[PDB]
Amino acid sequence: GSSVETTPVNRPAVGAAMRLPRRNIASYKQDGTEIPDKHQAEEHLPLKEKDILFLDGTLKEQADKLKKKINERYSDVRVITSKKEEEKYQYQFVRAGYVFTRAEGKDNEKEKTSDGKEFVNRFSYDGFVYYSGERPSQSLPSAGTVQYSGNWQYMTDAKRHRTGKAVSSTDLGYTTYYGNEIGATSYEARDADDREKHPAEYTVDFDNKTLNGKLIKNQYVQNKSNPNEPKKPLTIYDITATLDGNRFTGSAKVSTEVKTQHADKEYLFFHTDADQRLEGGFFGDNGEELAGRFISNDNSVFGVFAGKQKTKPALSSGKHTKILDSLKISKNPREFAISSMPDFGHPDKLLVEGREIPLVNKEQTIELADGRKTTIRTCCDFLTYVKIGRMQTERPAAKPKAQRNIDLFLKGIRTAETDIPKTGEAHYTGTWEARIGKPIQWDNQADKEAAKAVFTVDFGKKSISGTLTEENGVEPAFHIENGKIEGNGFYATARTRENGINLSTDPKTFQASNLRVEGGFYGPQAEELGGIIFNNDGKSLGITEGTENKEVKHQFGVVFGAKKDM
Amino acid sequence: RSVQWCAVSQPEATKCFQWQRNMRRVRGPPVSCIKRDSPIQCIQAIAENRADAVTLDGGFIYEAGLAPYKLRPVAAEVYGTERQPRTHYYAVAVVKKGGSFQLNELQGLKSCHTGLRRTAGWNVPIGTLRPFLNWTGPPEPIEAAVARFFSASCVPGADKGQFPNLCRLCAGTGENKCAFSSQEPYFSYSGAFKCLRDGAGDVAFIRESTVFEDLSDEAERDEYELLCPDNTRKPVDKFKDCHLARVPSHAVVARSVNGKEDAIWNLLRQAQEKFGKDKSPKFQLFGSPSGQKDLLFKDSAIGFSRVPPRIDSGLYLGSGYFTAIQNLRKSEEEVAARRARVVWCAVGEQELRKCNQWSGLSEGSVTCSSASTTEDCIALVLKGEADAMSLDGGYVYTAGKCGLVPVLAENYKSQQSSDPDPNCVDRPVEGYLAVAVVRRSDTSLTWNSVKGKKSCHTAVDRTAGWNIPMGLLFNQTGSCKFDEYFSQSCAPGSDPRSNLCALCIGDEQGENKCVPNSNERYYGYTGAFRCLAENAGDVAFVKDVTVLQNTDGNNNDAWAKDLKLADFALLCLDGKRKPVTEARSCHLAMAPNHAVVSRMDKVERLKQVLLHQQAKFGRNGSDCPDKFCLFQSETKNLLFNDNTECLARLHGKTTYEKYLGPQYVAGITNLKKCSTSPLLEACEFLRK
Ligand SMILES: [Fe+3]
Repeated sequence: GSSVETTPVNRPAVGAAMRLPRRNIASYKQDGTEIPDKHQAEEHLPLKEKDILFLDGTLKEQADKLKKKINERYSDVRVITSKKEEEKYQYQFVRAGYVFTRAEGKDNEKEKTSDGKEFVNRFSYDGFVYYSGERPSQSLPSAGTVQYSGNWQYMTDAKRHRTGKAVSSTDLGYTTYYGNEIGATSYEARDADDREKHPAEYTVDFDNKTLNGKLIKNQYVQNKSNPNEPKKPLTIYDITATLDGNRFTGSAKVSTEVKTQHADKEYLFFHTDADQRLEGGFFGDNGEELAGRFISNDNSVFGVFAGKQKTKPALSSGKHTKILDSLKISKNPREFAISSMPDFGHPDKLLVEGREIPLVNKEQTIELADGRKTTIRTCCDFLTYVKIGRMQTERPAAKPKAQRNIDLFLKGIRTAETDIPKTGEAHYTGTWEARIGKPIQWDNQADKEAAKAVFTVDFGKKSISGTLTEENGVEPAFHIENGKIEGNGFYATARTRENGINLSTDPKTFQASNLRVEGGFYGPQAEELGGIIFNNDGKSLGITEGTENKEVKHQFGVVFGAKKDM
Repeated sequence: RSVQWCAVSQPEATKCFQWQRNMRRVRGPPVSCIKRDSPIQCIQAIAENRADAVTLDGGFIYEAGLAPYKLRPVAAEVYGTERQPRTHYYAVAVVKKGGSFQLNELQGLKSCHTGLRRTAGWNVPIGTLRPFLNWTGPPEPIEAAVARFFSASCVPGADKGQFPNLCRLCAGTGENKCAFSSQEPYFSYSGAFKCLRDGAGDVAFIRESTVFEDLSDEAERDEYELLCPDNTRKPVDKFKDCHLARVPSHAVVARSVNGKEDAIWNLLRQAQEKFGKDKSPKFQLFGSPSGQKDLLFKDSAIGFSRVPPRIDSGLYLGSGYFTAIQNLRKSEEEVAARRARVVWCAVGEQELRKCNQWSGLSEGSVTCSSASTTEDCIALVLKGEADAMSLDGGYVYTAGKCGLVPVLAENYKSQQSSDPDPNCVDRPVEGYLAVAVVRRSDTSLTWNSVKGKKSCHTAVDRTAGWNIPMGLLFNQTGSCKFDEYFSQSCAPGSDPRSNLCALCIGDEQGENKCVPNSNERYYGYTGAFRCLAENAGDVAFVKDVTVLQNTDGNNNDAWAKDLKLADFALLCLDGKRKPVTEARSCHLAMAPNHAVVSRMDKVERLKQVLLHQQAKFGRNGSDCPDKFCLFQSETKNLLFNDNTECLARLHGKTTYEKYLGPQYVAGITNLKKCSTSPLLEACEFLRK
């Protein structure tokens, strides 16, 4: 499938880009000269919503893909990146930059008739403006307002006569031909302050889940001899957005100062708003950085931007509350360790290679870009704010005959810390999945018709406990005790009976001595439950994933999830 | 008796009196004259049957269309020449050639306006200058913000006592200073230009053609420039690129009912013939004596174009201009909320109720508008009062012929089901099968003798119910009289007195018979099938999945419970009959899926809302059935067909021709050559 709940405008992404438009400046039709009076073939080329590229991978990997696209079009042209401009921001999980080329020695894209007259002529310039993100935030600041600082890039459409009388692009504030034959780009801004052309400011209110921001252009300053000549900031866009999960959607509006003061220079490029056409997200484990994008109403501007951060009084009681859980435990298995799985906070959706794929009842196969094919089977219809299951990634290149390797995952959207009950006792029941390890292997499918996985917690007492049956009773099963739930999640200890039943051949017993259990509550008023059992250190979900407080290793994994009834 | 024309000024009465004498001289259609003090007084007089017609600017067509007046345009002024006629003109801002400012940097200057609430005079310029006005919003009048924006201006008709700044630039030689009359020299299109030519102001918001009619030759017109919305200055000739708005021509309005529409057009047609342009020596119908501007008609107008009866004030002005006038009395906050929300259009009260449940759960993204018939709902989105609705393929032709585009399609079960589909949104549509359903007892019923029986239809102009069956019967007879294909029928949307409605049963009280919405119990897919199930008709034209879903206990309604699928057969195009299950080989034609339509300016936002709402309330949604379901729920076949799994993307078929298909569109327009379709005749006028 694909992303079935969003348009290319409001689609969540770990990276998005737009390519430089190049209008057809030819003066000939496909047969004879241009009947329009000394006009060109394409005098106005707006941007396209269907031309928005969505990226995946690390920050470096996303940039290389854009560099590959340019290098695929031209043989050996030098590619210019924004790595020099991004140095002063020291981003750790985001980028708001550009990749482009000037196509030195490369002629224009041309298509001519048999007689010789050319009816297609596009400048051989090429480039991108993009934002990239790593580690979508699983926990956010608990409350208050947080100041963010950063930069932004943009790319406009191509219009032949902005002022109506064929002026130079330098007079309008851009490098020659930019805005006329190709789109105007932030990386060819000519009338900006070279010290910092496009600074950006943000103010995120985590109390009201709202975002405010300003996209600013530092205007040109005549004298560059004084290092501290005052800047001339000019607000171009005013940003408003509302938070949802670790992402936000909103609008971008051109400032009135641009409209009334710079009516003949800046208003020629920034003249239409992006109403409900702005989206973004927070990146880093604790929402340290943000990145986003927007495209205006008339597709005249595509902008990208990035930002970075500059007890019981309130919800701010530790400054970090877990927002969502998305982790995996990596036929023979793979490296038995946990790792955060990128996600936007949608339990029934899995983020794989930039696109969100929906999760169905069980046994669906999705194909990756490199050639490997992974088949997943997630849990059951009754769980809605938490999902569990497993997936195995296979590369089907070994041609036999008829008929990271196997991972167990946990996904869910947490409950607000000011939404967990503080009074009473509740009962949950669900299912659980488990895998043995490298020696004699034992898999346990999550069923909800063969696994009981009962739970009980007194919210007034915070003493969660439960058992996950396999055959009958809890004799061939685990027992979870010593609850002590903590804020958004909980941590417990795992014990089994005298042994575990796997199948006088060799009764395959399994023993467990007070293993570590961690998990959290998901959704509304603690509708559901979920967690994991693992042993490397005090390093799991639940508490804000800092992975500290130990220290031995093993190879075993079991993930559970349950819903309540009464 | 005769046509009573209304004059809003003392000199307009004199020319109208001249008009009355000349018509009697040539023994033409008579015209009498009634004198009033303002166009609004003329609008009120017409509503009182003390007058019949008046020429009106687009800004007062809107006023005439409001309650309780509700006057509709009947004849539009025609500008240009006979060989190049046009029924629209451009609102422009004319300035001196000395540059130095644009359309945004004009605060503190002096402006000349044709008049308060006029199209190019007031409504268009103030609307585009609103972001710079610092207006507090309604109910506080916007004239206060304007009177504070410009240093001084001449706005004829403005309240001189409350906003004297809006009248300081007029020269009326007494209390005729800020007059909405030709007694003010700066009054009309021509008058406001004089206010600029004299030098009183630095900008005149007038027609694009005032300079050509008031300046002798191409020597003085080069002293004046135009202000484009892109904040550039361009020569006068390029008004098509440097206009503030394209707006319809001024029009003659009359009463909606008993408005003497036939007589008014007959009078204007003959006056144009005799006293039009370059005609009888004295008394040209357009243009009149010293210092007078546009007496009863625009000067240098050439004639009239008749407006179809269906067109009201909202449709005539167009959605862009209609909402712009409305936005002038909505708060800046209200304007943004309207643009960001999806206004669904419901057909009937029952669909309105379901929408009202949806609106409260849409988190402010969906609101509701209601119309009595589907064509009315199309007109609502055409006027901007509505945004979207799901239409049968036949109605998609109408909406597409009116400029609306499909956005998402109602996806049904595929030709290979295999599951509840996760990628339903990206699954291409496959259409549905239209069938003819008969009771298996009637074994003499064949397709070769279907005519003359009793027929049940979903509604007129619908695909499976009307277009596919009647098109097949029309392709072999050539008869346009569809009321004679069958002896009696229930075809909702027809003439209630016709025999095409003789089989409908109305609501539970028996009223609202043949009405084309859920109130009529024989309406739609299931209503037509019920019309067959109760022996009202002999053959029902529905889709094949309807019979399956309303038999064998799949529907627990009394009329459908105890109905067995074995008691029904399908009329194939052989004369042979087959069971309902074999519809794949015994269907009439393939029918394109029902689709959601909207204006092009709303497609992207509509996609955002619908793709999110159906994730919550669609089939297999988070909040369905616990909170609400768009599709089959406690509600059946309202706003969406019950067989809908999801709203799916169109894969590029974003126009009614591309979506409906080349052959199906060609078939519909062949049938439409027989009919009138007041909505289609309205859109044919508008797209011209
Ligand atoms: Fe006008």
